[PDB]
Amino acid sequence: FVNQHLCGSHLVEALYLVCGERGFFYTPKT
Amino acid sequence: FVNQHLCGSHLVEALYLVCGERGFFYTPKT
Amino acid sequence: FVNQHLCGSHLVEALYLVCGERGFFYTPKT
Amino acid sequence: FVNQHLCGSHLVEALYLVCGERGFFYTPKT
Amino acid sequence: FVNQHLCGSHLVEALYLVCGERGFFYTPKT
Amino acid sequence: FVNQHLCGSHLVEALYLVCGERGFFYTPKT
Amino acid sequence: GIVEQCCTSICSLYQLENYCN
Amino acid sequence: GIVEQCCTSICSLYQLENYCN
Amino acid sequence: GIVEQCCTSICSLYQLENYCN
Amino acid sequence: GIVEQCCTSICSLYQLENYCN
Amino acid sequence: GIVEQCCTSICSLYQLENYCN
Amino acid sequence: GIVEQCCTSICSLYQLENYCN
Ligand SMILES: [Cl-]
Ligand SMILES: [Cl-]
Ligand SMILES: [Zn+2]
Ligand SMILES: [Zn+2]
Repeated sequence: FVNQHLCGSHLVEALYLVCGERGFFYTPKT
Repeated sequence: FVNQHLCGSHLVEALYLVCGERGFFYTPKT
Repeated sequence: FVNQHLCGSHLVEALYLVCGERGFFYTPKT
Repeated sequence: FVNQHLCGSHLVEALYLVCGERGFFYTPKT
Repeated sequence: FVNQHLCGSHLVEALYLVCGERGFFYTPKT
Repeated sequence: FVNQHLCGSHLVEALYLVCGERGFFYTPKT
Repeated sequence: GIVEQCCTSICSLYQLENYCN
Repeated sequence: GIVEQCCTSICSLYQLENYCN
Repeated sequence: GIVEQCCTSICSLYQLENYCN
Repeated sequence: GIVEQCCTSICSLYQLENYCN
Repeated sequence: GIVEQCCTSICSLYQLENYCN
Repeated sequence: GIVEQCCTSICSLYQLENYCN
């Protein structure tokens, strides 16, 4: 595939795409 | 605020808005 | 909740979330 | 342009594109 | 209508809106 | 990666993520 | 109204443009 | 759970806020 | 207006309700 | 085609990758 | 191309139709 | 974290899977 800059809501839309039913955590403080 | 009807990626967008820098966890059934 | 920068289409998606059936106005000239 | 089938937040995205700096009003029934 | 800056995923959402069933190509290298 | 259920503009968002700078073509039936 | 029309049936960009300020 | 509730029925922002870290 | 309050600056979800009908 | 498959059934990222330039 | 016309610069909805099939 | 890897820097879809549950 590719590497791009994924920021903000775009980052969590990509995590949704990639993870799906597994679920995911978005933790920007780290 | 009003009640929401959110499916798919729209839930993840809403969580992103609600949580901000706190981030969140997305955990579907199964 | 939190405070973030909401711009462009992201701003009107947040107004949609927050206002829902009430409806809203987006008027950037002011 | 082609005709559109738009629900939820997708309508608000389309209005945003169509109206630009003019902005718009979003007014659902009820 | 208007002219705005349309970039990234926002650009392809606008092409989707505008083209619809015709389909479209997104070719950033040119 | 997980399998996807994507309609409308959500397909175009997924293609955008998958293809990056390569871009893509969107070609619906009919 | 437009909100319902675009979702239960179809609508055009020209009809949407009516809701601009 | 929340994911299913917001989609099959409705949910509030206050319920969503429970899933923040 | 909304742009200055929410994009240029920073706003809460409650301030966003100022632009509801 | 892919547009219809991903919406009426399911599709993979690997199938989508076929539509890149 | 599209990026230069629409992102770097500024384009109308009609110019965007230049990239339809 | 994710922001530094994917927004500030640049990440692949595989690196994004590092944040799946
Ligand atoms: Cl952006
Ligand atoms: Cl949808
Ligand atoms: Zn949708
Ligand atoms: Zn954006």
